[PDB]
Amino acid sequence: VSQHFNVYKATRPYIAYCADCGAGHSCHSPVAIEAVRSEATDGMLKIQFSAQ
Amino acid sequence: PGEFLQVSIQDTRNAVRACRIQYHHDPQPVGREKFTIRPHYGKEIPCTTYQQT
Amino acid sequence: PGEFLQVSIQDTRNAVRACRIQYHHDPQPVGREKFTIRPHYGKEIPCTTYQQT
Repeated sequence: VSQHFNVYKATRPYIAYCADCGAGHSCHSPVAIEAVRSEATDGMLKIQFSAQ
Repeated sequence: PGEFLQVSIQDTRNAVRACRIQYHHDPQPVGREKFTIRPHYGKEIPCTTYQQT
Repeated sequence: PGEFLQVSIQDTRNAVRACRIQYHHDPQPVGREKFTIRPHYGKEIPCTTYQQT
């Protein structure tokens, strides 16, 4: 609708430090992982990262 | 199951940008049996999930 | 870590040429802990590698 994504017009993706960028080396990543939540007893897990 | 987690995307130049972290992730189901895949004939037990709404 | 090793290429006819050998490869890192991914906070210990030069 109109204001359903009115929340995401005021926020931007950022760059944070990732200590292992796939090759064993650190970098400043646009997809840095912030937290993994595993509360669903189903077996499903929820990842929060830097991009949108 | 596995000892790490990784996410990755393609950038505009089409390179791969990834982040990798240490995460344990050994999940087991509900009930008194450690199955792997739902059968075609069984019982129902309450479980929780993350709804996609 | 795995019980074999395999390398392959793509020939002119677009076929796959692979060789597979038996190799053990159970590697562990330096120090007194068996970690999987390097941390953001840690300590620096000497280790050796193969330089690409």
